[PDB]
Parts: sequence; C-alpha cells; structure tokens
Amino acid sequence: DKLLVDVDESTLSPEEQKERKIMKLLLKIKNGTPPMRKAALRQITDKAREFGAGPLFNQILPLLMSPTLEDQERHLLVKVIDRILYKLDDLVRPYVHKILVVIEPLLIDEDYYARVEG
Amino acid sequence: AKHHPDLIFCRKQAGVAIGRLCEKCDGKCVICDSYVRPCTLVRICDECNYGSYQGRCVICGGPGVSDAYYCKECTIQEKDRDGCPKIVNLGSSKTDLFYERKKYG
Amino acid sequence: KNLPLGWDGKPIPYWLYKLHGLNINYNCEICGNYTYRGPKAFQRHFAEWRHAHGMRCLG
Amino acid sequence: SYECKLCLTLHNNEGSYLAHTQGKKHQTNLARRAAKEAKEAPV
Amino acid sequence: VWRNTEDEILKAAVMKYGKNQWSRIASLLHRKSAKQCKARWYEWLDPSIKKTEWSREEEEKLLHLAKLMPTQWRTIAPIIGRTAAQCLEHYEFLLDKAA
Amino acid sequence: IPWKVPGLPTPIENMILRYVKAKADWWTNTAHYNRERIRRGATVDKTVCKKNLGRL
RNA sequence: CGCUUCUCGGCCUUUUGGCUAAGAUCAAGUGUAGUAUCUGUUCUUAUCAGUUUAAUAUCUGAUGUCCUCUCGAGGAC
Ligand SMILES: [Zn+2]
Ligand SMILES: [Zn+2]
Ligand SMILES: [Zn+2]
Repeated sequence: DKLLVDVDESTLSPEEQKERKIMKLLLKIKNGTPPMRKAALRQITDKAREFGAGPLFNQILPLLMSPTLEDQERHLLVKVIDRILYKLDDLVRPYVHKILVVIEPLLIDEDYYARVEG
Repeated sequence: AKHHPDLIFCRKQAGVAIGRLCEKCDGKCVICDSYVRPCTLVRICDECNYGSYQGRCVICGGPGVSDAYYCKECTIQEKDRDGCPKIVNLGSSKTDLFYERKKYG
Repeated sequence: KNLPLGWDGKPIPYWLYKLHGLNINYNCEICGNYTYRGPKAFQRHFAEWRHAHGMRCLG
Repeated sequence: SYECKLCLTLHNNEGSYLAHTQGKKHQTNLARRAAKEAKEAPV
Repeated sequence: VWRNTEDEILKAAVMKYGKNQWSRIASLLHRKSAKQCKARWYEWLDPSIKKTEWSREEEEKLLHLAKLMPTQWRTIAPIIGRTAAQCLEHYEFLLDKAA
Repeated sequence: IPWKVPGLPTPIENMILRYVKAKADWWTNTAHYNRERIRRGATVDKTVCKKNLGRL
C-alpha cells in the first residue's frame, strides 16, 4: 500500500524507511516483465548486505503467507530468499524460525520441484 | 558443467558402478562438455548409484540409455580422477522451464 | 583556478585532479628540492634531465 | 563499428552514433575543439 | 515508448524518404510500427512543433477556447499551434495551479 | 493538399491550372458514369468495381 | 590605343519512359545466466585522527588557552 502515495526521499528522513520504500521493488520482482525481473534480482542480490536482514524478511514473509499465492510468484520468492541467503550468511540467526515457519510446507507438497527447492 | 557455474558435483570416492546418460543428453563428455573422442568410462560414487538411481542420466536425471565417457582432453589432463561427477544440485534451469510450462500450458 | 591545464586548453575537472593524484606533492632533494605533482610525474622524473643532471653533479 | 575521433568513443549502431553526436560529451568536445582552433590560428 | 536512437533514425529516414511512405520507414527499426512512426513524427518530432513555454496570451487563448468548445482538443490545438498533448496537459496544469 | 510552388512564371501556372482542371473534371464525370452503370447492373468487372470505389 | 557586339577554343552545375485502385502489398520467437558501449547524473574543505587501500581514494568522526569586536578580528599571554 505504501507505494500508492508519494513523498520526497529527503522528507523520508527515516532513511531506513527510504530503504523500505526502495525495497518494495519486490513488487517489480513479483509482477513484471522478464527484464524487470532480471534487473530487480541483480539489484537485490548485490544490495543485500546493504539492506540487511530485518527489513528484507519483514517485508518478504508476509507475501509468502498470502493465501492467494500462485505458483510462479512462489517459486520466484523462493529464488530470491535463496540468493539473499547466500549473501547474508550469519545475519539470519535471529530469523531462522521465521524462515522455517514459512518454508516447511514446501516439504510436504504434491509438486515435486517444490519439495526439492524447499 | 562448464556452462552453468551454479552446478555441483558429488566429489566423493569413485567406485565400480559405471555411469549412464539419458538419450536426451547422450553423446557428450560430462565435464569438458564437448561431443567428441570418448576415451574412458565414467565411474560414480556409491551413494550416487544407490537407490532408485540405478541407471540414471548423471546430468538430466532421467533414464539410463547408454554409457558415459570422458573426452580425450579431460583424460589427458586427468580431470577424470575427481570421483563421482554426479551433480547433486538440480539447478535453476529445469525448475524454471517446468514452472513456465505449467503456467502456459 | 587551483587546477592544471590540458590539450583542450581549459582546466581539468576537480575529481580528475584527485583521481590522478595530482593533489599529492613529491619532493626530490637531488633535483634541488623540486616538487613534482602526482605519482606519474614523480615516476618519470628519474629519467628526466633535471634528475640526471643532479646525479651528474654528485659524480 | 562507428568511432568519434574527437571523443575516442566507439558506437555500435548508426542510431547510436547519431545519438552520441548530440551529447554534452560530443558538444563540449566540439565547442572546446572550436575556441582552441580559433585562438590557435596566427617605383 | 521512444528512445533517442529510434528518434534519430526517424529524423534521418524522414528527411530522406519524404513524408509519404511510412511502410519503408517502419520496416527499418524493429519493434516500431508505421502507424506509430506517423503519429510520433507529426506529434513531437517534426520541426514545426513549437517547443517553448506558454505566453500569457497563449494561455488566455487556450483557457478561453477550452471553455468555448468543451473537450475538443484536436479541434483546438491547431488554433493555438500546439499538439493535442501539449494543449491537454498544459490546460491540466493551469487548472491545478488554480485549484 | 494545396499545391503551391511559388517560383513559377504565372502564365505557366495559368496553363497548368487550366489542364489539371480539365483532367480532374474528366475524372469526375467518368466516375459519375461508371457508377451509374454499376448500379444499373449493366455489366460486371473486377477492376471497374475497385477503381470506381476508389475514385468515389 | 580606348570602347562595344558577334565566332570559336580551355571548361569549375543540375541531368530513368509515362499512366493507373498513394498500382497492390508490407515478419518482429522464448527462457536462463553474464559482460561491453552509448545517453543520462555528480564531487573544490581546512586541517587532524581513524578505517581502508599496493598508493591514493573512500568512508568515518571533531574544529595552544583567555577576553571582546562583527568563521574572521585585536591584544595580555
Ligand atoms: Zn571433458
Ligand atoms: Zn557420487
Ligand atoms: Zn540427461
């Protein structure tokens, strides 16, 4: 919802909130043309440690909890969560239990590739 | 292989069980990823030949149809001594192509 | 103003001046305490006439 | 490929080359090449 | 949308070929259609498109007209010499600074 | 489309306008006539149908 | 010798056969990975100290003592 209104970046003095804003590039990852997807994915992989775990997961996991998740969207989000996991190495220690609480269902599901991913 | 650097090999001790490739992938070397001069046979790790995986395409994961060989180069530089080349990660490519399939049709 | 000239005939951008290290001064006692601006000029000067003449004056 | 001898820049397409000619890079190089040339002449 | 490269190729193609064979022209660039070329040229590219800010008198005329002939921009825009796009957005802008 | 090429010696332009007016009027009158044929059913053709459509 | 006009030689310019319904007509594969090039945009702060670098850089931080004028200034130190 935040992305609907607009406000200047400096006025977004909570520069972590600036971070959140620009993080909602997630939407571009979710819906968007293949080039949007690629560029966004590179963006996030390399700005990962710059962003930090807290924001990233606090704004990812709600998505994965969506009842209205389709297939593509899901496998996309797991792609990203994987790539950022490969950058943030330790910083996840506070966030493990959250990560499991969401990934676990992939362990028991009729899709094959979903099982192997999770 | 030399083409997707995100891929991994088993890298345990080789054994005595020969390796086999799908009809799809067949005709190539596993590492130098060429298509020529097969010299010597592949051998795979005990685990990587356990279970249902008796006779599977090392790369494609599918049905064993033929034997898997080593190019003259790889056997000249002795890249053929690193144990199971069994790829223990499926890789993004198969997943994503199947997913886009299920989407489209 | 406060930056060197070039073949264009006008001064160089201040970031180019910093990037090439032209803000760093190197002194050579053998050259009569002459000050060279930046690492490239200070590497070339060992082959330049002023340093060769200083070495010749020392025998 | 297309080269600008004034800027020492490579251009892939003919479209890229024409777009390079309208640039702060091309124009500033053209203007600097300009003023320097004018000053540089002499019973 | 249009990128400056396609734009330049358009300029050159038009000045060579004349305004009448848009099929050949659009054949040139990929992912561009003859209808689009025609539209863009007459809308933005062609030199006769006067690109400056609105005089006070021009805005007087605009406002007065758009009050005289509601929502007919392709009828108005010739009368003040700009495109329908210019007349449209700029009237929007005047209306917003007023309110 | 108003064709107006300025540098023409006016008498030459006078001629050209006389002649284009002749030809265009001929064009029209033959269009009137062919369409009356086609409406009267008199004859068929795959050209004098498309041609007359265009002119009309 | 001056003027003027005409003849020629040396030659530094453009130069497709037309009418017809502008004759008619008017193509783009997809995905995954990575690089290159353009267009675009921006740094003059002084020290010091730190971080970091091959070296800059970067990035981080703060602007001899006392009084007063308006970071500057005067003096007793
Ligand atoms: Zn090989
Ligand atoms: Zn193995
Ligand atoms: Zn296979």
